[PDB]
Amino acid sequence: MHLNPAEKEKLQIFLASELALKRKARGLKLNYPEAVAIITSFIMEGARDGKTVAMLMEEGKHVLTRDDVMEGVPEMIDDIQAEATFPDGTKLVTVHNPIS
Amino acid sequence: MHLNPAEKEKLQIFLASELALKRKARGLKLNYPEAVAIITSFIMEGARDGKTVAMLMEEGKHVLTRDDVMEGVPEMIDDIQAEATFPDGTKLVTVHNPIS
Amino acid sequence: MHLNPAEKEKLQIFLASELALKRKARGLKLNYPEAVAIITSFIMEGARDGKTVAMLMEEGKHVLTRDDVMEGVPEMIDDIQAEATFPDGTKLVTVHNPIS
Amino acid sequence: MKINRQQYAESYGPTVGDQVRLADTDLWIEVEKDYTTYGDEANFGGGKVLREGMGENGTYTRTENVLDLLLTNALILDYTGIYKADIGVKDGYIVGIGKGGNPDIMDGVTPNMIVGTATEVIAAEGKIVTAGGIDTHVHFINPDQVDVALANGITTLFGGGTGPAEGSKATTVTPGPWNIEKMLKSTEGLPINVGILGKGHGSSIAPIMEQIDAGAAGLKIHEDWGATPASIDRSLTVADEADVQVAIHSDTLNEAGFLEDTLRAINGRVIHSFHVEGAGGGHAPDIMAMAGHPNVLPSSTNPTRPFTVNTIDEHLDMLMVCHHLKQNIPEDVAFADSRIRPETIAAEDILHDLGIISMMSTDALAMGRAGEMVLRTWQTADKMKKQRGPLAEEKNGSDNFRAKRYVSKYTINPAIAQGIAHEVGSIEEGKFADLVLWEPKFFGVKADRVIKGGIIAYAQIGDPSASIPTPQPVMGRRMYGTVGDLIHDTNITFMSKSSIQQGVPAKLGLKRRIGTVKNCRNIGKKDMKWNDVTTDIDINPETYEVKVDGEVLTCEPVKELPMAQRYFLF
Amino acid sequence: MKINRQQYAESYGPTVGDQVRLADTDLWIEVEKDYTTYGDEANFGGGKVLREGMGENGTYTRTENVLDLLLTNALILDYTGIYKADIGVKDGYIVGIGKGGNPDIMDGVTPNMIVGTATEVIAAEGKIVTAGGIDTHVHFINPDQVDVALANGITTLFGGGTGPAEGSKATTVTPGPWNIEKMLKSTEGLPINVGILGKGHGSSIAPIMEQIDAGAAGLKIHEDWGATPASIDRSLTVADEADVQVAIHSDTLNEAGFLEDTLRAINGRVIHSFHVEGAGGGHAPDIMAMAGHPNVLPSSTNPTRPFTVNTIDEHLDMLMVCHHLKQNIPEDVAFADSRIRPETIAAEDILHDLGIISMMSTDALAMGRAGEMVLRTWQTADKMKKQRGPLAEEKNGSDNFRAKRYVSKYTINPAIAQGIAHEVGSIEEGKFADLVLWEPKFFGVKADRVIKGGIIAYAQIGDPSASIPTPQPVMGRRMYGTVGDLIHDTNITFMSKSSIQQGVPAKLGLKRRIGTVKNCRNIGKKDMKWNDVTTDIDINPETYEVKVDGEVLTCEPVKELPMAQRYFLF
Amino acid sequence: NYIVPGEYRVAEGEIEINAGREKTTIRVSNTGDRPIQVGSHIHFVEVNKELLFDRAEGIGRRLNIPSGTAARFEPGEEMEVELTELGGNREVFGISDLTNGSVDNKELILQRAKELGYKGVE
Ligand SMILES: [Ag+]
Ligand SMILES: [Ag+]
Ligand SMILES: [Ag+]
Ligand SMILES: [Ag+]
Ligand code: NI
Ligand code: NI
Ligand code: NI
Ligand code: NI
Ligand SMILES: [O]
Ligand SMILES: [O]
Repeated sequence: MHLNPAEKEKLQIFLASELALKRKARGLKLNYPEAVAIITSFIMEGARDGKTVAMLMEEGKHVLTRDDVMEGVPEMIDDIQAEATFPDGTKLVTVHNPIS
Repeated sequence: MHLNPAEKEKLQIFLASELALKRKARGLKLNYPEAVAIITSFIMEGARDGKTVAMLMEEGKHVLTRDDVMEGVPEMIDDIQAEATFPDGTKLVTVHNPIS
Repeated sequence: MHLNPAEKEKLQIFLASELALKRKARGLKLNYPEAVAIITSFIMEGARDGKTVAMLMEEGKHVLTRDDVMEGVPEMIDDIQAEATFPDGTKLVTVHNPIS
Repeated sequence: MKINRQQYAESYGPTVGDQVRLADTDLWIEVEKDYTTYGDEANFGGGKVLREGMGENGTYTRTENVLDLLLTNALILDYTGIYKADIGVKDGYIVGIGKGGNPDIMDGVTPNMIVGTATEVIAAEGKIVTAGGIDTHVHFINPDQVDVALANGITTLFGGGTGPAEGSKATTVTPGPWNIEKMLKSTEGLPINVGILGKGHGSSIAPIMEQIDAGAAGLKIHEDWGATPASIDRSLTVADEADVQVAIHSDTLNEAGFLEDTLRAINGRVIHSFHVEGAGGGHAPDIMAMAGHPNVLPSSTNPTRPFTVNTIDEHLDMLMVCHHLKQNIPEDVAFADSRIRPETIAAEDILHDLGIISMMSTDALAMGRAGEMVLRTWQTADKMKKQRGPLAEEKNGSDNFRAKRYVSKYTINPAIAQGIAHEVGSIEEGKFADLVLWEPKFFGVKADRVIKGGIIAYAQIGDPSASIPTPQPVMGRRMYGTVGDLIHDTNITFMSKSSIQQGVPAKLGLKRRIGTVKNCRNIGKKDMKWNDVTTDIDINPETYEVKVDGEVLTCEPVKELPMAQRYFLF
Repeated sequence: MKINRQQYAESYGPTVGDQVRLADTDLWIEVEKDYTTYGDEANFGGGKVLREGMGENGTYTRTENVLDLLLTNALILDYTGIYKADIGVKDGYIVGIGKGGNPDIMDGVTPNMIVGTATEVIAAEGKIVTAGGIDTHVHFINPDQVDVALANGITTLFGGGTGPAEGSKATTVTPGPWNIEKMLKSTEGLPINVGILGKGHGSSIAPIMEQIDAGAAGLKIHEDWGATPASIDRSLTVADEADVQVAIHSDTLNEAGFLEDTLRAINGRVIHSFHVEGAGGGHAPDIMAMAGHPNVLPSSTNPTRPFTVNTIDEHLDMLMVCHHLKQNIPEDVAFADSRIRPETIAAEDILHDLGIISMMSTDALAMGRAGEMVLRTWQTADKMKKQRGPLAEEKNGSDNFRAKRYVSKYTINPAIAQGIAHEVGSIEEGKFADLVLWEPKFFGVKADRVIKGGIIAYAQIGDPSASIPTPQPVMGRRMYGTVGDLIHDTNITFMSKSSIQQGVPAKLGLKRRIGTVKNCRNIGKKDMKWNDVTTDIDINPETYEVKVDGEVLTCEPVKELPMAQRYFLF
Repeated sequence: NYIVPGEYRVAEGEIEINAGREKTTIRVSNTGDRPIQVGSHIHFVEVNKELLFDRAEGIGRRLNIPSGTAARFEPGEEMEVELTELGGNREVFGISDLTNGSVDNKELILQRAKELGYKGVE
């Protein structure tokens, strides 16, 4: 596979996202690391799909809403940042104030 | 996400549980580490659901039965121990003789 | 669970395979590490099912075809090698030219 | 020109009168004073103040009142105060708490806090800065325990063990000269401060003392080695000669004595009473009465902290697993019921709030959680505010009094008890620069950056392949202070005066900073900052009810805690 | 008062006559004798025996017959016996096997096994304790291989390599003075015992000998460097002068000779024959006949161990991948068919059972599995019991004879072959305290705790953030023996007498314990414990059938093994 | 032929503890209000001062119970226990500091026990 350090680390984010999505599916309000994991994995999978940085900056603000997460979680997340391989190489996505 | 060491380790248990559940779904009798992984993840997800230590001590004895696992696996597992964040903080669950 | 080093590493392959299968299910042509991950996990899960080395040497050549993967990926993969616990202990499987 | 107080606090962190919530608790800290000169605040970055000829001095060499490191705009939370200051570090020590920058152009610059060519900058604006935590009940069982401790703001581990040997799995003991030498060598590789306890057991002086001479920093008396009158007496005779602390886990079984017998053997000599509530060990059921005595420095371990609805069910089973108890041996059930007591666990919350139990600790991997001393201190303070109300001593609607009483329990008080508060345990000039930055939202839950001897050792930081360090995944990671030889200069091995005088560091080739244990025979309960109360604690032998000043101490267990499911992935 | 034998065995581990199943095999070991005094058994914990004035002596200083460590109630499985004893360790060595405790009050205490203030305790009741495994066929290719080895109870790695260079990926060779010096320095960081082999190739003495003087512990003759009569002869001339062992992988291709030519070059001198069955390398098809000769110390590598239904399909393809063979080059197909032979692999199982092949080894990362030497030894013994029945030598329905014959193959015999059995390879007084604790359920599969030089180096242990160490996830982890400078005192670098006499350790700054290689030119097959059989092995050149004493050696391959899918996650 | 991995097949018979040593039965009363549990290997004369028994009968002896087990006395409980003889050198040091030498010095042990209020020095 020839995994480099970042590929090995970022597998962990997908896993945490899968765990969080299962918790959301059985009706839990998600906590801080769950919410971050879901939005981060969304961004990285979006890059893999070949979306633009601009599309993901918009979409990332609509993955979770305040009624998906615990009290205070929206206000704990100022932004979510992720680097992924787009068709045009690695780029940084920042989603600002992802949850209101 | 601000993952601490235990959060990073315990992601591995959920993963091993997901692997074991797929093996059980295609009709395999589960082995020792599979059985431990399934019951451990059950306990940690139970804590996350907000069950009590007392509920999980009972439920953990009914997650797998001897007809789910290989010969000798029931007798190899004296107990399964897991620490997870309950609504009232980290607590230890021990499930005694989980498989008969 | 008593995980040894190889058990801890090989959980990563199953995870990468789960990620790749989700990417294939939403209609992406798979890349090099995705393709390797899917075929590797197939082999390790085959061993767990109790297939022979001979069965997996055959089956591994039909898990993915060239229309499942990006241009050049078939020609990048000369072979895929995996060691797993068969009913008769650890054995090496090599799948030669898995994708045409 | 004027700035409103919301914009001021956003830019520079809070100032006098402003309050900050501690994580998701109900606890509010208030800035008591500020060392700044409004308009001359120090800050670092593009077009900011710490630039050559401006807030950075371009003239002075490092020796000429210049800092190696300035933490700008820190909100300090310490037994000494809750206040706003710059923190200056040089040669790995805190040299200045006040106002940093350039006396060329700035008013109010503390004379030894010049920012110069030699100065690194950490932005602490909007952070809470505390001393590193001092955990005095550590079992050395699994080296993976050190990162767990760093991630919750612990910088000093005092205790014992050789790894997952049964002696070490039950007791904070590194026994004998050879085990002590081997673990001092192991310590060279641990990125945290360390002090090692010997076995506080024997009927002759020499077998006990030779552990102090070999490099132990103190002793542990444990019932699993025989917490007898003789082992107590010989240990304290050694400690009085050697100037080191003794910790005790007393005879739960009352085999050779009751509590009054253990107090008679102690004979008024100073001792640290571990897990004084007694679920973690000690004379059944009345060990917690130790905490009323003037010669006792009392700590709790953390699993009873605080009293929750799952505590008793969890502890009864934990003790069954730990002790290999059988539910069908009546003597095992009676033992467990005599040791795990809601009456003493509920009273333990209130004794903390009253300043009668002076210290927290973990009991890491023996009967306690390596990364939850700081976490459970604040959960206890928050529960007590909800159930008992603001303390009478509070003003301005702040929890400053309670915040100083509780921060003392895991910083200065363990340091004083161990004879190491000359080096560590508080943010004071002249002490080692062990400092923890916290985002208020994560306060007491997950440390932002842990500074060890003036270099970052541990940080919550993200993708190492990224353009910037904040992208996912953000996790606890070892930093450059842990790497190569820098692990030696940023960490302290605490040792007895005699082992130091006898040249043990050179004999064993230790490269770590060597700290001297001293001044821990001359102290008592009165020396425990904000936690100095002596009183007659009565524990009813039939009902286990606890009374202080004729009043039963009781509170309810809580169903929920802050600093819990909002933060943790498991 | 009397205890029934079920309750006795539950409390203290088994005693005389009691049997224990090895993992999920059909193999039973029986306790042959017990050093205890019934009622005075040593044990550690709350209200237990090893307490001051009781089973712990409170009088004696460490030098006065006191242990640094007691393993209580161990079931020893060793070439020397299968028996119950306490094991006492001091200064990193086994000093006493017998009965530990306090001569004040206990009968039958071994005089140098006092439990004192200085003594740590490991509970071995209900555990099997063996010597650490001695793997003499190690390729140093990937440092991740060391934990793999520790997790299956291996404590010594003898072999060669510089990492994943092609020379090292094929041969156990660290070539020349500079590569040897670099790998001796690398070794300072590996938490396992190590000895390094030089290249056993040349036609002049000096290029070979200078590797011994540089710090090599032996030589490897490999066909990939030219396993010619000259390279064989010069290597053995060097070895006879230097007192080090030579390992050989012979000329599979028969290019410069057949087996009789290789034996003539050896000329009756002692040699270790690697992978003697020949799938791993050697004269096609008859290399395994080496194992009948008195001057040959014969080992198997592990992938042929034992003969299973997937063995041949796996090996034919493994050799294709390893050698880059093409299925459409008839010479490649002929080579593969001449080298991978069910006839010699089936015979190899029986030659092990008969004590004609003396040793196991891995061939780690070149053609063998770093963590499966111990695992496959017991799988072979179990297969042989099922197919051949109890050996004639057995009594009481136990497999003790077979268990001593097979445990010798990976403990004492490789140590004797390498000239290192004065230090390692068995549980005997005076030897280095390399000890592996096994739960019987996990015996030979996953080690509980690996002790290196009297300190735990590796353990199956759980959550480092937990109250106790047993919660999930339980996995193999490095312990304090691996950390800081303690990695130096708990591990041995084995070196030639000449490199030691010439001061190589001081020249290179080696801090590890230095072990001397000696007494490996004066030995033969007769010196291989329980595996000392010499015989005429005939291998038919047309059919590849193996005969000993006129009888064809054949057995069937098995479809299933124990110590396999019940235990492993992959 | 069900396989329990690592199971025991223990031999027939029983293990006699402390074989060939004199046994003595005595009555012991916990006069205190807190539970007292006594281990197998504590010199019996040196137990908690609030246990009332004939102290002379505890000299040179310990509980005749399996190694590592204990006798429990609830508050106010009186019961019989069986003692066996100490072995080895029959010396005791430390614990309650009543012996610090041979167990043969009965008068000296009892004089110290009495002076310190160990109940039942007759
Ligand atoms: Ag405990
Ligand atoms: Ag316990
Ligand atoms: Ag090969
Ligand atoms: Ag090859
Ligand atoms: Ni304790
Ligand atoms: Ni403890
Ligand atoms: Ni070879
Ligand atoms: Ni090899
Ligand atoms: O403890
Ligand atoms: O090999």
